[PDB]
Amino acid sequence: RNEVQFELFGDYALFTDPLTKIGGEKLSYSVPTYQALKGIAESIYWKPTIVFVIDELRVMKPIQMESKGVRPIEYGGGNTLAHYTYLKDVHYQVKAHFEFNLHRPDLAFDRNEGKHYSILQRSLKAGGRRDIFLGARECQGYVAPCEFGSGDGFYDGQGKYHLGTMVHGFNYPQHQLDVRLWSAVMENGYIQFPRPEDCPIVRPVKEPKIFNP
Repeated sequence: RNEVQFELFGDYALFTDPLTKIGGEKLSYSVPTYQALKGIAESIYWKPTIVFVIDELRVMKPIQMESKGVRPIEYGGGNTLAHYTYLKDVHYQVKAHFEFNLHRPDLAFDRNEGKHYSILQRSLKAGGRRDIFLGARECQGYVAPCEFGSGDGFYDGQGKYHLGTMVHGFNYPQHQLDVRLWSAVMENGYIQFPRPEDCPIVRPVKEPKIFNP
């Protein structure tokens, strides 16, 4: 036992599509990124002994967007208002599990599935240890225990949706910051994530010429 199945609710979400960061604006991706869901699982319970891997996401409510005037928080700023486009009224089921963090040899004594699983499950029944945010501070939501695939969802039987290229997550320092991308596809509401090591595109974040005609 190293699995965690949970549901995730939010009145709003903002999983920023990085191509849209121009003017002080931001548009949400249509669905959460792998990394965003990994952050949320870590909000439930985390210790550097372990690492979360997200296996699957199920999108339970119709994708819908809403624009809002906002004042971005950042040093030196005073330029707004800006307009951000948020996801509205979201509910997800998430299937994930933990593995031992082999980059921490000094934590080998702590690699105990029964300890981490029981604390993770107890923390989940309580709605987690830290605040749950859906891509931004202004988008607080919550988590609950949930059997993955239980209940009826909006995209049941809606076939394959090609959600396009998406950020999967980042590889942190082995020596440079890398971004991982993949072609996100949802089938009957389910998105199955590749593991970080199996993402088809993975390159150092450090250029304008990709967008040349």
